[PDB]
Amino acid sequence: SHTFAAGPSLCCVQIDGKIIGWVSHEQGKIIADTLRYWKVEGKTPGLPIDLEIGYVPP
Amino acid sequence: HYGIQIRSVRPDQTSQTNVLHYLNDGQVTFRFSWRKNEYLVPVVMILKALCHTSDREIFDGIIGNDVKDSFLTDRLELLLRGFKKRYPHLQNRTQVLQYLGDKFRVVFQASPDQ
Amino acid sequence: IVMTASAAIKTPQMTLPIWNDVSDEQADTFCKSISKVLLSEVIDKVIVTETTGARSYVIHMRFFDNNEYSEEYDVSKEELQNVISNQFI
Amino acid sequence: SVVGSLIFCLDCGDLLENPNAVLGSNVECSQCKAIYPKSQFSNLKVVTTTADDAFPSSLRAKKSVVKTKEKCPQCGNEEMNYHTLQLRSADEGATVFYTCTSCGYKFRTNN
Amino acid sequence: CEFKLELAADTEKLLMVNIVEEICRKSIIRQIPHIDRCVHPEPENGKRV
Ligand SMILES: [Zn+2]
Ligand SMILES: [Zn+2]
Repeated sequence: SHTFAAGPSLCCVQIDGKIIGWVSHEQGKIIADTLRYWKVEGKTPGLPIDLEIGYVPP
Repeated sequence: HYGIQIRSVRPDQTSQTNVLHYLNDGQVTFRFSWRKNEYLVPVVMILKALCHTSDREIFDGIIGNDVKDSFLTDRLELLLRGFKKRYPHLQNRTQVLQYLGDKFRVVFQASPDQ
Repeated sequence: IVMTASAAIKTPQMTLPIWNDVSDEQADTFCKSISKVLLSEVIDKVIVTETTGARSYVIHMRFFDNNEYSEEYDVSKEELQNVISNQFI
Repeated sequence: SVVGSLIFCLDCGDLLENPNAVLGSNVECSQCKAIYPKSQFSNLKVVTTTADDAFPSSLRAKKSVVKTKEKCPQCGNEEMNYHTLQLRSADEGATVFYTCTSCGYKFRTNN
Repeated sequence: CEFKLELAADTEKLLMVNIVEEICRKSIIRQIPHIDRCVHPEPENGKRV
């Protein structure tokens, strides 16, 4: 809602085809490694093991 | 030969593709198919029909902080001025959306009440 | 060959018999004089510059160094000027 | 509001007209219909270098290439399978997840 | 090689790089007609080819 961002210089975070937000290429790999670490360690109550997290690096 | 293509599915698991084409003139084209024939719409007609937009907010949604990228700025000159050239009317959202309903009324099998 | 008998052949060639007099050095500087040289093959980059408000353009086509393409394509400095003068524009 | 070769309104953000196709001394918007004078719109300069790969040649290809242990305490093993992984942010240290093969004991390391 | 190129103010925007690139690939410095390349291969079966 308040991002002012576009283009390949960022990585666009999308869930099921809608923009959730925008974050850096370096941070967008860091926040894609927790989303695998917390989906496998089934203690976070919002992340299923069924989830597919596709990080396309720059 | 360029273009982009999404296959959007509905929550009842029924699909609808929305192919965007790139024209060598500089403008782009939204393509869909309601029945077994295809239909072509310029996307600025749809960018101004989805929500109440400015014309810098169409610019700021493609151009991020890379204003100095003069490839993108020249191709977006031709996209937004081609909408003003071909459609000198249709200035706000409620007027673009009546043009889009007048052209797709007999093909979408609309009702006389709407 | 057989089925279509195409005069618009896909990849035509032509075999040329080198004489015994001309050596391998006189034959490969010879094939640089037959093979075509595009203007695209000599340009490093082209920097246009448009200032409007009469729409102006500053077409600045930057080549490689003269020691680099007069060896590679056997194109002289003055012959490259005549292509821009009489053919490119 | 002047970016590149295009000018916008300062009220509704609508793309203004090209000042070299309007009657003189005034550029007018189409929605707010604000008054922008044709002055102080002086340098609409835009440079566009070519596509950097637009001209394939045998010469362009030449200038590109001529440029020139852990000691696991459970049973004792030095070859121990590890994998560093930065979890939450770049502020903290990278967690090194250790996994043995001679015994199979696993542990991690903050620092 | 730099050359100025003016136009009228009535005209709208041309790209003028996709134009120049397509013209630079069609302009020829030197060409024998209907021949695009001439290769000196290795001598197959004695004769010089
Ligand atoms: Zn305005
Ligand atoms: Zn061990």
